[PDB]
Amino acid sequence: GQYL
Amino acid sequence: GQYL
Amino acid sequence: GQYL
Amino acid sequence: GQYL
Amino acid sequence: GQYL
Amino acid sequence: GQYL
Amino acid sequence: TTIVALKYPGGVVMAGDRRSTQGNMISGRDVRKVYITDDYTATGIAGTAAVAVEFARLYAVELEHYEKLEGVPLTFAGKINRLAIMVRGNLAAAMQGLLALPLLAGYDIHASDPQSAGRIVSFDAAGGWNIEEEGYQAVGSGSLFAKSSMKKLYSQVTDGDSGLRVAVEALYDAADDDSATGGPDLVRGIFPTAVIIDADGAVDVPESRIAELARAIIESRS
Amino acid sequence: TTIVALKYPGGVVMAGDRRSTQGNMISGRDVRKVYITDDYTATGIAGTAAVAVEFARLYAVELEHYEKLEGVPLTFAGKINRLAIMVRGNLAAAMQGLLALPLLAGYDIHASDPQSAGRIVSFDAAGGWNIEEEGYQAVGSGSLFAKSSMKKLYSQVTDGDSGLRVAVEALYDAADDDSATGGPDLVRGIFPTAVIIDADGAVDVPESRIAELARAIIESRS
Amino acid sequence: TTIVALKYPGGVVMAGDRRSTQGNMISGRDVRKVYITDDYTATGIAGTAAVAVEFARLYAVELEHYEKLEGVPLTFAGKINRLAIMVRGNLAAAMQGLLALPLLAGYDIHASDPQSAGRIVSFDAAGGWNIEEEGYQAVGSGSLFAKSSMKKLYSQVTDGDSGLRVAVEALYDAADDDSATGGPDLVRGIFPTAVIIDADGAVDVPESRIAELARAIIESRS
Amino acid sequence: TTIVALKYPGGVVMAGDRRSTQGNMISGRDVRKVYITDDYTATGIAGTAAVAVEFARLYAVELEHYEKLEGVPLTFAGKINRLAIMVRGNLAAAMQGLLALPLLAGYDIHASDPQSAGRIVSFDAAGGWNIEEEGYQAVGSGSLFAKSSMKKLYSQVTDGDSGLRVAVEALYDAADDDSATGGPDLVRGIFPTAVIIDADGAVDVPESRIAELARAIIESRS
Amino acid sequence: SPEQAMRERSELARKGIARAKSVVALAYAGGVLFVAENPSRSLQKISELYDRVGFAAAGKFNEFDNLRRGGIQFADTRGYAYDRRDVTGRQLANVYAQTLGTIFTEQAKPYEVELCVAEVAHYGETKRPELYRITYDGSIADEPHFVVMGGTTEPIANALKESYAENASLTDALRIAVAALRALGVASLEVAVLDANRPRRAFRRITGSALQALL
Amino acid sequence: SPEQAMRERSELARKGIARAKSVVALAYAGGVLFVAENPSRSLQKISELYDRVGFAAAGKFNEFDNLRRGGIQFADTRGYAYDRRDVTGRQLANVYAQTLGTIFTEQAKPYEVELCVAEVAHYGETKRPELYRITYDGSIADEPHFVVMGGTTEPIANALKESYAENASLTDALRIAVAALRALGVASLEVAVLDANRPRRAFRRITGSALQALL
Amino acid sequence: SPEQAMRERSELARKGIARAKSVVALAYAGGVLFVAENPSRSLQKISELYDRVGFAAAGKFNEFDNLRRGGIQFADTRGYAYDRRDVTGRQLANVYAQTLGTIFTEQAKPYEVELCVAEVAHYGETKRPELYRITYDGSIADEPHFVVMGGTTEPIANALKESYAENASLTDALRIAVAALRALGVASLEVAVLDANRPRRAFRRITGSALQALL
Amino acid sequence: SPEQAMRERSELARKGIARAKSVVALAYAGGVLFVAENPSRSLQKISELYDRVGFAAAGKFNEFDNLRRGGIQFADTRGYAYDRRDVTGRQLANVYAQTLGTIFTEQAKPYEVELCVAEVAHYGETKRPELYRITYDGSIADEPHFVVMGGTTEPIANALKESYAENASLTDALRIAVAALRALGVASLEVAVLDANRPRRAFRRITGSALQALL
Amino acid sequence: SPEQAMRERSELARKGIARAKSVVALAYAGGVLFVAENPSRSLQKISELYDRVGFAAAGKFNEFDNLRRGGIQFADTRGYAYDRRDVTGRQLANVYAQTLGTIFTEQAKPYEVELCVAEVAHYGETKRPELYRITYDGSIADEPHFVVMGGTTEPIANALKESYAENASLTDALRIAVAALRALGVASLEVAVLDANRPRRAFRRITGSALQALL
Repeated sequence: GQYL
Repeated sequence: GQYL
Repeated sequence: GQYL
Repeated sequence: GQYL
Repeated sequence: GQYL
Repeated sequence: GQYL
Repeated sequence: TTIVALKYPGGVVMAGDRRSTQGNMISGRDVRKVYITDDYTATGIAGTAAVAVEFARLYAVELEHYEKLEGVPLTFAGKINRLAIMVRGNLAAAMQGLLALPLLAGYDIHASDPQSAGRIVSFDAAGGWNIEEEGYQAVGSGSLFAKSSMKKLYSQVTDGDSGLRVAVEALYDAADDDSATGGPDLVRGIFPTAVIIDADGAVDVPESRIAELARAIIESRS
Repeated sequence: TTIVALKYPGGVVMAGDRRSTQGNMISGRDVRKVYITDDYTATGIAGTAAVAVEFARLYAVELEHYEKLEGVPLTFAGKINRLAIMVRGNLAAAMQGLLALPLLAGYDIHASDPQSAGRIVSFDAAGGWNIEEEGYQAVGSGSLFAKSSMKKLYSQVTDGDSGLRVAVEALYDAADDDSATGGPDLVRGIFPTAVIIDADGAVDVPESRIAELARAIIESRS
Repeated sequence: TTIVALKYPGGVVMAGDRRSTQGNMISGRDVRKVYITDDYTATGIAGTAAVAVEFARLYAVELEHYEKLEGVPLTFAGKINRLAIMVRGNLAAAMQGLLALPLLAGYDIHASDPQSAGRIVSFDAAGGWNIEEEGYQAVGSGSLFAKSSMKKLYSQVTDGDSGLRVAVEALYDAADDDSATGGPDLVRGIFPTAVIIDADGAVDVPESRIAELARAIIESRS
Repeated sequence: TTIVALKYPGGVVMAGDRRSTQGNMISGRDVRKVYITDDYTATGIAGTAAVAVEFARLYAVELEHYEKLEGVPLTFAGKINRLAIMVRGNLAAAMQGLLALPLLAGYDIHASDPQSAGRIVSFDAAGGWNIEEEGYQAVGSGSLFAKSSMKKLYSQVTDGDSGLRVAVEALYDAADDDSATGGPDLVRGIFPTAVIIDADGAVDVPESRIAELARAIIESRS
Repeated sequence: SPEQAMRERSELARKGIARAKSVVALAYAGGVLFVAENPSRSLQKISELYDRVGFAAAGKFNEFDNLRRGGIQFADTRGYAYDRRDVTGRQLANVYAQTLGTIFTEQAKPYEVELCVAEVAHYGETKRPELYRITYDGSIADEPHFVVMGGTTEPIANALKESYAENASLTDALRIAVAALRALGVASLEVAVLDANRPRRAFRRITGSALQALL
Repeated sequence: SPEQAMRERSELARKGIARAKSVVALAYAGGVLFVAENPSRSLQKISELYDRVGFAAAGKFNEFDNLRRGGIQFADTRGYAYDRRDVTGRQLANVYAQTLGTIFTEQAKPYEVELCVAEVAHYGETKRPELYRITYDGSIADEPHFVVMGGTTEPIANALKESYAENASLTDALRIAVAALRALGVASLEVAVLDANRPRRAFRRITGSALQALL
Repeated sequence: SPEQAMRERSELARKGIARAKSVVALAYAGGVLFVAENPSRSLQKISELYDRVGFAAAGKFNEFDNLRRGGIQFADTRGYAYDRRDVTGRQLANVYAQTLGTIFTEQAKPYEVELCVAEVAHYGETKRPELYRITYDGSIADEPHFVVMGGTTEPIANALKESYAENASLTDALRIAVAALRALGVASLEVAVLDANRPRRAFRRITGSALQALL
Repeated sequence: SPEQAMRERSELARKGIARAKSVVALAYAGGVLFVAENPSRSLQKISELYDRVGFAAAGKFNEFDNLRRGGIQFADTRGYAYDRRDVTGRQLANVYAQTLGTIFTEQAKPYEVELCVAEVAHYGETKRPELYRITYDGSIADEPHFVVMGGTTEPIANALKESYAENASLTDALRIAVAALRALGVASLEVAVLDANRPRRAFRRITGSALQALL
Repeated sequence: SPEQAMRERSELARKGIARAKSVVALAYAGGVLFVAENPSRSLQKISELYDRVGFAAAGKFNEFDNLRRGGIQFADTRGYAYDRRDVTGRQLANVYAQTLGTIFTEQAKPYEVELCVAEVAHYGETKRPELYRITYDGSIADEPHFVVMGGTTEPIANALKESYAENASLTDALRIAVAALRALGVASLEVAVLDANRPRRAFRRITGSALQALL
């Protein structure tokens, strides 16, 4: 999952 | 159990 | 434990 | 089991 | 940490 | 596995 | 029955009669149909008395529950919303004769001008609500005679006592015109219930003052 | 009641009266039936006023909900679709009696031609919709008289102000022809609500302009 | 309303009127009741206009959905089956007045003979379908008159243009016989819409050619 | 609409007309009400055309489904039971007007006598089935007239061709007696459809043989 | 390892089978004969599966009683659903194999039972009876002469293979069968028959004085 | 280790499939031919999926029988939903791949089976018939020449490759197939055909004196 | 160990938090400023929770997007049920705290997201804007001046502590915010405002050319 | 061990509440006085349970907040079902004890929190105000004089013990409570009262200017 | 440790993706261009998601096939619910990211796929194509120029990076794409285009003689  |  |  |  |  |  | 509500300069007044009948024969002569909803709110419901009492209880409970849930009372618009929700829910049962028409008044502590903080809100059968701008309103069987007299008597409204006298006069006239609405019971000492709402809050009118006003009106029309 | 909406070079205007009745008695006198749905759409609903208020609230809620969920407002076919969905949802209740007829106007920001961005969509009992091409439309009981008048009064539609005068004249004519629709009350200083939508968005009309336009039209009819 | 189809050598053409009414009152004058259902099929529905619109939208929806999901268009009979399924499912709505009866034409791209790849299938109230073998079909209120005239006029069918002319003639005749059907408007410049399907697909007819045909036919009738 | 079936020495044949109407208007002229249910069984259904087609498709689907699942075709009685189940499942639809009366004929391959292997079963409204021992059976509006004609002409039944002739004659007579049944249209060259079932299976009859037989019958009656 | 659990379950069911009486099914001139060494008069490891379809089971009693009841239910459901003749013991064997493999895989404890079914031709029709053997894991086996079941399979199996006589007489088949099983008295022994000569239902239990006379 | 767990599951599937008889599928001139060594006479491993779609699989009999029934019911439902011609073997092929990968992942006991799909063009249509080989872990193979199922597929695939003749005749393809699978008797072998020449139902079984005469 | 389990859960949450970009919100003169370094020109981590209620998040985009959508649904439900003005961001903060504690205790994998909740007074109404800082586990904090999210919090937090001036204009607040956040060019930045000077919808996004001019 | 698991659960709980603020409920002449260590402002550790029934908990916030909502809704339901006066604090104490024992038994991470409830006699009624101390495990204690919650309980509890005087005045009781709690500032503290002389609703929060003047 | 299992799942994911067939998507002058080196004439790793919304992914065919079908259903539902234009590929990318994160966190065997979606402006509309790459864990990234899926992404990625020319023609884009991808034959390659010049449906597959002519 993306953090940005 | 019963085998008969 | 409530014992009274 | 059975493979026939 | 939420103790208030 | 199937990869296309 | 007939239940009224006038906005005196400084708040609002709420009052209603004490008569309950089943057809032409009387069941109640001292029925309190005016319920102080909360600190700054008071309503009365016209129609089936049982349904009215049930609704008063339920709606006060709902407000109290929300208050404790949130630590803050609802907005007047929110209270109107919940009342209309209840009314529309009732609509189906009311279709079978279980009709109950509330009338809601309240003092808006969040108003810019404390002088015009009173809030009078009327409702239809469908549940649609309306805020009154004529400053007066009535519900019940004789509501027509009431609001008609209120039209002519609203000019004399200057103080809280002014609105009290006007309201009790209008209720008396409606009872004079409607059999289903009860007049002041001189022989029994029973008189319509009235409650006042202001910056201090909603408080009930002492019956002594009510009897004084009723005697004055009767003597004037004597 | 009767609620009207006509386009003009550079935008659209929506307007409606203030009268509410229950049969022949007058239940409402200052009813606001025009609501700014969003920055570029406003709707007016004819029929049961309660249902109209509920639909306006719910529809604005759905619009804002989708917008904030998606970070982008619905497209014109999208909001038409949702409104038709709601109307079809009322079909059972409309048959039951809980009947309401909306009317939607919108300014098309995505339109290639800025001048022709006004969008008027009419709706039937079945929930189906139509985009108006005559440049004008109305709903309500006296909507026939209004549409007949604006038929002959679309020859001078040239700007916002001309459309304002024409629409208020049509509302006056329908009121002259419909008892259920309220005329401009000089005695109470109450006048039909109107809203302007342009490239700058939907804006309420100040009461003063409506009042002076009504005065001019009445004097002309005098 | 009345909407017609007919096979011509090399393809099929689909056309319908533009009038929508409420009772004997006129509501719409430019109603598009023919919709290009896919590259090779188009349809028109007779009955409730709103129901027709939503059926068209929905059915094209399942067509596109199946196409994307399976990567292949449905066979003609499969589309017939799906359309029959949905119309049969609408029996409960149709009985209560929500009637909408479609008519589907399409170019069977898999036909052995290119010259006879057009297919006209009509639908009953029960949803039962029939592939038309007379080479022409119509739906709508005046469909009787249109089919009756087209019986005579089918002899003159030779190509796309002949089919165009005869179809618009039949529509004009039905309008001449049916009040509910709107004829061509030389005043408003509104004319019945037509779509042509062939080996190259379904294409809308430019309104210019429709107007030419209408003027020629009217002058012939003059 | 009327469908007949007759056993002949060595097999069975069943046939039906091609006319479909909506009341008194002629809705169809080439309706194939004959369906090869499987290799040694075929059926035709009288009543609602849509329901008939639906039942034909569903029953054939069920039969093929069982055949593939079990690798063995159902017994004739089993097919009777399944079709009766299907009929009884449509009792509510029939009571609201979705009537459909199927007639089942088939070649009992497991019969001891190959000559008497043909099997004809008639159904009632309740779904009850009966193996017809008179050697002929029919369904439809004009079914009574066909029954009467078959009573007279069954004496001449000796082979498949004789059965063909007598059956088409009976269909002609029923059409001559009942308006709802379509006669052999020499103008359009449309004729009732028939399928022959015997030891090799169920075989459709060529239209040329049908036309020649019909011409012979008409000339005889001339 | 899943294989560990599977194999341990396998020899578990196998050894449960081993500690069971011996039951035999054999096709003869008039159909199929069923013989079991059941001491209990109340208990019956043999029943009828359908009018021409018989039931033979051995192993844990209640388990194969459940199987018998479920199969009878399904068979009746199908016979009413389509037709009496539409029921074939092959279908029943397929159903039994499906449920048996199911429970063998998913159930925490399998069924240490073996199943056999015999189907006889309808009345008035000629066809060799068919014998289907279904073990705990659902392994279906078609044995065209006889089926043995339970306990020491090898000696009795060899005895029948060496001794098998086609179209054996009812009494002759009985005598050879009891000889094989001894590899006892009328009591403690269960005998039933599928009789192809029967009009509709072929099953019949030949027990007691009739069995004694046959012996 | 989930890696080792999945490796063990896959090897178990390989073991189960390998311990199965060989089934051969090939597209000849007149359609597609299926031959399966079948010692059983009641059990079938080659069935029809649809009018122009046939079934072939190897593995545990109950497993792929249930899979066959599911595929057949879905195909029937789809054909009823839209059309007889709207169904293609590719569709149910993807469906089978989906369900096989599904059961391989979620189910603790995998189905150690190997399935193939063959279909033919409709009557009066010219088209090279398409072959689809689907593995236990949803591994589909579109083999353009010949499909080999069960057991040591290597020698049979080799012999079939060395003797694959495209558009071979019925008898010639039969001879090639039998020679390859040998690398037996009229019995113990199951053979059926998807015949393009068939008007609607392309599938046809070959058995009895027919099969005898064709070999 | 449950203690070990809780420790590792907190550690994974906090490492997911640290391995994320930074966003800071501050209460300025016109309301609440939202300033973030978010190159994603299409994914937005700040949204209008309600007319005077805004949103910000730091963590996995899908996680807090789901939380944002759920909170928006609840907020709309509350507003329609009672009133627009009856809705307070404190309610939303409590709801999110409940949900986050729930997901932390029951879920196998919690959401490693930290959030900020900002609310502004109504139009024509004076009030200190309210900031609510809620953690992964449900710890809610009220920040009188500013809220700092993402990555290495200490440098930018200290810088703001030494650079924040109450009653900051849009320009002054944004200059201070970007100066602190450097502890980047106009592009790859995401910024929006809660403007109490808005009549109803306080939220507003400033982007592109106007944004560049403001820098 | 299950005993080991339970003792570690108890240790978890005691570390939680021990590492938390302190709140006190003290019965006095006018009713019961409530003082909480709340540096937060939006968060309210104290609330009203019913017209004469009060709420005071100590632990992680959202747990006792969710419990508070549940008790209040049940109290409202009970009052509507029968009557306002039928609501007794003992009812709520029993209900909370039941649900807390439930969650302690069932929940993997129990709500670590300690709660007390106070009830004051109806208006125009004399009765010794009732205090109930309920622990996380579910053990309820009735204290006749004062209740002290959370944190370093021993010093503050002892100090109040010397300093507690029955029927203390509002100002006297508040100053005594402040002295006991010091074992801080006018702010950061939650003050509310169950006031017996109130007609219906005994509860009242005393904060800010009123609290400042009283301090 | 849960970290062990999670990193094991990630390693399994990108090992499945590494041993997966490589597909690439390019935004060119006429819109978006897709190339997949698919030997299978039937299988399609690329599809149309909507009128101007395209599909492309690599990994296990059933996995991303299911994802494609669900996303197509969702897009259709959205279009019917509001409007055709209301379907934006950004929404679909968010939906795919959330569902893939769900699969990663809760579903036992995570999908070893990585997804792409492309969007062109409507017909008669000007806008750069929007490219979104979606990872197995659910991570979403936006590519301004090109996206590369499957196998060893580094060589072909660097090749396109060095050889990219923005606004390349259809022919030039396909030539450079195939040149980088080779790091093949006209067959075994599937290509499709999101043609913005299409009136309604931007998608268009290119196969056969045209595919030869361009290559």
